Amino acid sequence: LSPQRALCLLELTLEHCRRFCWSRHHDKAISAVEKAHSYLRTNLAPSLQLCQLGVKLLQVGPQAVAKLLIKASAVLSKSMPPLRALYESCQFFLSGLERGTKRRYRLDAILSLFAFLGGYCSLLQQLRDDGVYGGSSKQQQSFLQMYFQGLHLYTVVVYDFAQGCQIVDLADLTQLVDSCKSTVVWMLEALEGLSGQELTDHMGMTASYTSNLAYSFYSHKLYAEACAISEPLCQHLGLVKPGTYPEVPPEKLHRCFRLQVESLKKLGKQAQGCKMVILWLAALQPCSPEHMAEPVTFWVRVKMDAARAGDKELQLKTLRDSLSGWDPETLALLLREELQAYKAVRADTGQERFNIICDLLELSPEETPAGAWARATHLVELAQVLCYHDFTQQTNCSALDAIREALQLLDSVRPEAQARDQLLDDKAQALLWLYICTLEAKIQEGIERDRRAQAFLYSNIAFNLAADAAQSKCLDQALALWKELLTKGQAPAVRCLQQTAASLQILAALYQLVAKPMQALEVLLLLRIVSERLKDHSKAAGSSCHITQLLLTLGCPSYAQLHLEEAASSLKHLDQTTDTYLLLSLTCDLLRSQLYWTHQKVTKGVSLLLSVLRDPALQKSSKAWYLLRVQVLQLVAAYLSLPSNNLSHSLWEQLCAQGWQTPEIALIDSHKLLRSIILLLMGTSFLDYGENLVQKWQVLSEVLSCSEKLVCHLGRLGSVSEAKAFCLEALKLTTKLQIPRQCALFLVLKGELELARNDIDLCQSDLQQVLFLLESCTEFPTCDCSLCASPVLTAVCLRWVLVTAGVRLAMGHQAQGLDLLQVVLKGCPEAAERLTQALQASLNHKTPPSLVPSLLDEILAQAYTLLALEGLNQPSNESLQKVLQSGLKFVAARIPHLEPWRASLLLIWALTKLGSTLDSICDSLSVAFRGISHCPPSGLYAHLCRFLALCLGHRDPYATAFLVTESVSITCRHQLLTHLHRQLSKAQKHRDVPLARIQRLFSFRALESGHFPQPEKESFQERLALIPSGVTVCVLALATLQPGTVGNTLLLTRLEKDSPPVSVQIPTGQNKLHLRSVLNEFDAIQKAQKENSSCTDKREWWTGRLALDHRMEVLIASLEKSVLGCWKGLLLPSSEEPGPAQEASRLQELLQDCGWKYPDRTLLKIMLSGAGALTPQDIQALAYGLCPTQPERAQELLNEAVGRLQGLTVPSNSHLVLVLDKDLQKLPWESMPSLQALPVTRLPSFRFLLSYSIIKEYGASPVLSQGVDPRSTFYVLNPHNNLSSTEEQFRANFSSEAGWRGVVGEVPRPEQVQEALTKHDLYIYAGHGAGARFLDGQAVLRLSCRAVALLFGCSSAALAVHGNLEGAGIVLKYIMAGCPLFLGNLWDVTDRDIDRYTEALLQGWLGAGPGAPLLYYVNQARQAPRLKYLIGAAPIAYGLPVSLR
Amino acid sequence: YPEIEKFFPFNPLDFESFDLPEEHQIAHLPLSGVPLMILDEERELEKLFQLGPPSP
Repeated sequence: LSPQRALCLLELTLEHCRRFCWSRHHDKAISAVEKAHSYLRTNLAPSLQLCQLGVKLLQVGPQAVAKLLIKASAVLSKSMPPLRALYESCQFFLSGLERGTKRRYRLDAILSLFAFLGGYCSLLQQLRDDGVYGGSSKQQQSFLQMYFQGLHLYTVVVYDFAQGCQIVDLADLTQLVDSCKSTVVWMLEALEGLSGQELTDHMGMTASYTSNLAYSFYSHKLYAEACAISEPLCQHLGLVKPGTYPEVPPEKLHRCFRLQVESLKKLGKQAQGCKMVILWLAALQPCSPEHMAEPVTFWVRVKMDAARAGDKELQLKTLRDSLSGWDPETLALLLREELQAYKAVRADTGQERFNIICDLLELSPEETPAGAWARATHLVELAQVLCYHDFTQQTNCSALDAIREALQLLDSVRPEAQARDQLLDDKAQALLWLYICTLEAKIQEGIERDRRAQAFLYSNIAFNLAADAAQSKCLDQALALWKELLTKGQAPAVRCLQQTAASLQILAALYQLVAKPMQALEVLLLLRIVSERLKDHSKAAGSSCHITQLLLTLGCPSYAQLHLEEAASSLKHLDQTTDTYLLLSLTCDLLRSQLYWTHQKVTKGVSLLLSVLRDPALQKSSKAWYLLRVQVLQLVAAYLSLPSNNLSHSLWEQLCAQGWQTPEIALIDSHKLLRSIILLLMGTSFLDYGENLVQKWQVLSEVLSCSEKLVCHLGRLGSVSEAKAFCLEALKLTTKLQIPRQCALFLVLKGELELARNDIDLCQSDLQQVLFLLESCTEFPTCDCSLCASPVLTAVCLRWVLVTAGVRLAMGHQAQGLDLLQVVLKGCPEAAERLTQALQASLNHKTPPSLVPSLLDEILAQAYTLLALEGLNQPSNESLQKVLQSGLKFVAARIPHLEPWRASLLLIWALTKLGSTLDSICDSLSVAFRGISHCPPSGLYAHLCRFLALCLGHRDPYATAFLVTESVSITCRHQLLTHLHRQLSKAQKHRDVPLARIQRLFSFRALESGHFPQPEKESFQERLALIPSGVTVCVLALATLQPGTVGNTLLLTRLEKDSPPVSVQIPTGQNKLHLRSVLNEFDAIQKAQKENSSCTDKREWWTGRLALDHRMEVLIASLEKSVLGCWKGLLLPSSEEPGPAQEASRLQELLQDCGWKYPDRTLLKIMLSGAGALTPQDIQALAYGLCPTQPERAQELLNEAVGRLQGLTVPSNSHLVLVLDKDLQKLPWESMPSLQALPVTRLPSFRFLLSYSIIKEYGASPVLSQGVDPRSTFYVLNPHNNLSSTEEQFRANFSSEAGWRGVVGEVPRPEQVQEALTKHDLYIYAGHGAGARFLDGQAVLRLSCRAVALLFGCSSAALAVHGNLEGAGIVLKYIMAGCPLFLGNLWDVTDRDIDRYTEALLQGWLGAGPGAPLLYYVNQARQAPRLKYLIGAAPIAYGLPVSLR
Repeated sequence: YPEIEKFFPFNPLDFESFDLPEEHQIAHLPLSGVPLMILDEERELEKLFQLGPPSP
């Protein structure tokens, strides 16, 4: 064919090949191949051959195919006229390759394709370079499209091969490395000298191609070459600073840079990565304040990773330094973005944030009106960074100065319309942080005051300072700003809405702490609004959980259900298997348990709560989990305060098996856990550093709430010492934080606790303090300013009007106290109604079912109680049956909650009905008793047990004895339970069977299911079965018919081992001498002693002493004669010998004939065991009492019986333990004539004898088992150096004794007195009182007590009885710690006489020999001192008999 | 005529010091510090590195 014909032949041959492709035919292609074979002779011939080869390759669709591809490239290489024909041929060859995507390609095939593609590319580029190609715009575009089309196909093959590339084929990917990087070079050259639109569109695909090309290696851990692939583009794109590519999608440019920065950062090279982020932002130079965010996040990621590798010098390379020449505004925005991204990390970036804020302050020109805004914003950020870790080496500006400068700048700013939202945001945030840093200033000021050491009404009136109006106003305005920002419903358009969310969280926490709960509720509503706007369901669920918890803390449980359902709905949209979901699910379960608790569906609630308590996710180490355990423990306490009829029995067992046996224990563990959290905040690897800020103001609010619960509970139980301890701790915290409302609450609580102990002066002081604080708080019917609007302030006000009425009644005003109580009666309803309306308006609902029953119900119940106790003293038959019926109805609507008050009201009703009716009283009081048996009020439990054992007596012997047994030492029982729990805690933490056994013994709800008196009676029979041999237990108790009186009828209950409980009632209300009169005479003697010891005339002094001693001996004689009378052998031992038993049987029958109701044998068996000493008048009274109808022959028969039983012996080895009431413990019963030869000790309750037995079973009590050693004794002789008369003689005799290591003259260190109680057998204290100063009740309760305590001081073993509270004293803490025997005085004694007594006791006991009873020598030494009844009847023993070893 | 002896009265309640056990002590701690504000990543870039096939 001629040149032109050959050119046409090439076109025709290409058309023939295209025709074969048009129908994808092969036989037709073979015919065209035959036509080409006919034309075989040219330049087009190689081209036709390539097309034929492409057809053969298409037919193949392995090694030969690879060879064919290489062969095609080789011939094409020689051809590239021929090259022009080779293009059309290469297109045909590429067409075969296009249909040859078998995906089963190896680097060799890809290399062969790369060879062909490179050859085609070289020829195509040369053809495009030819002026003619460029001359035709479309023609150059066509070749340009062809090149890019080929490259797109190439990367597809590369990614297909990369997908085929596996762990083993990674080597093959490293083979394709060469062509890939070379490809990028070609692509960039293709963009040279290109028209804007053509260049930008090609730039997009160019970047896209390498992004796909680089991603493959990055997706297989091959950064080096991935970086080599993207390096040219990133450099070229970054270098061209002129924004010549405005259209090129930022989204693409991002990917390529993103890949290289990650490749370098995942391979360290943080420095290179930083430069790549600088190049990244260089490319996005004229972009929007949006696309610049991702580079900045990568900057902070490379910066934070640098710190991990010690690359501190990366922090040295800052953005302002790196981006030297950048428009100010742009650099300021970029540093804002860096500040936010630093706020996003979790690894102590305070200094970095400070650097960014300093540079932003230096860059923002204060001159411009649009620079004052940036000044103020960077200033509030500087305040945030300074209230954290103040920097005294920089700035020289204080935080409270920075924030005030910011607030002034903001007050100077004026927005237009688009920035008013940002203005409200930053203003509210500035006000919030103003409050925060004023509070930090207060904290450091208090720290300086307390540190000032050199070498509290005034404090309250000083801390008040009238500064509440200044600080609370700023939060009240921040709330309004946030509200006007977020309530419009439109989009907010603020900088970071996340910052608004965090600030709202802090504001809700702060309001909760300042005790403004309704404001916190509004803030949480706004946080829920913002949380939906941001599509963060974690925060929506948390906000709903908090709203529900805060609504349950108040009265209304109806509105809590809506928000719990909302929290669950938000929980649906979470990932699950994530700590956020686990925590919010447990929180919602807890809230539902509490909703059941308040809705009286208690068994489902306990099921839920036990499901929560047994989750291994509740114990993982994190602060939110600790807050959840706090709420769990408060709910567990709320469930332990319910009566046992509300729940099943196995439910109670599994509930108490979790480790908390009483609400007091649960609440003190809550308090302990709340403290352990603060040790974590106010200090880790910052993993839990996410919510520390909000948690720091949540933990303090929860501490104050836990303290309010732990103070209102322990004071209602009568344990006022611990209650005042927690109240003082909380008052100290609140004066530290300078919060008026919380300290007002706690001062009213302390006032009530002091009124409990009959301290009218301290109570009136606290009342005036709270009146001052409440006048401070109020901004000075339906609205009483800030008081009425707030529920906490109305609560504190009604508690004021309650404790003031209590004081006004204690001093004796009556009318004023009743008027105050009737004011509290009209106050709680209206307060609840206004809280109802306020809550409805705040949450914006309709019709809340029932009013809010918060603490207003409890204070109204206490008002009903105190108003029913005063109708007894004024029984005018009027507003007594109308104030007790209303109180009973009120307290009977809320059944499971107000239970102590219903028990009080039932007891008052019984006392009103006292004067069938006995059965009515018994059933009413049994209702009440079961109402308070689980956790008794100590003061009500005694009155309820003894009234129920007086009505029910001899008609039910065991039940009557059980009630008398539980009416003594209730507070000591509570305290022992708490102490045992603390012992278990510390013993577990340090590394017990007897501890758990004693706990079961003292438990209040270790009973079985039963009716009214049966399970109690069975547990009591077990306890009776537990008594040791040779011990008689007489429980003397005063049956009080009024709360707050003394009483006259003595309940005497005798307890032996294998004998029924013998009880008796001794009504000493007409016996001339009385028992009230005996106590009055004892008090008179003790008052006259101190009023006489001031005289200096020795003769009158000794005369007064003698008169008091005669009065005292008369009193002791009167106790035995009139107080006990005939019923005084109940304290004497029992005759082991037969004789009393047989006569007991005969007399039982014969007197039963005479008219003796309730005939019993053991009573006569113990009353005839002492017939030797029985006088005819005792027999006369006994007979005339037992058999009233036919008394004469009852006497004659009794006379015959005692005459027949004239000769007898009381048991040698025997012992009597006297369990006395709080009022009869001060009388000296151990010195009555009958009990002088008899060993006699005291114990608080009958359970303590069993506890001593249980401890003896296991050990830990060597003295009560082995014996006191004569050596091994620590003494404290005259530590205050007052008494030298003793000091000299006692010094001589003590130093004379062997093995006695003690002090004399000096106060002992607490450590050696601790070792004295612990490591010794005897602790002879000759001094002031009962140690007290160097060794107090808490220090010994914290200790084990091995030694016998011979504390020879004034009122050493006396118990102080204040008000209607039970006796308190250090002897209780000694025998609660395991002291076998505690000897001490009972009233005030003198010097040399008590020295004579002590000398006799120590010379008799010590020196007698091994196995010498001590109680024998306390009565043998009672005859040595001169005043044998005034300072001889004073020494008293507590515990079990001891003996020298 | 015996000389006058001493007489040092002691109330048994003056032994109590309202001190808690050191695991219940809060107000004596230095409650100083406001521990930063962490605003967690709104966008998790973790899932921003995938393009798969070279889609046209």
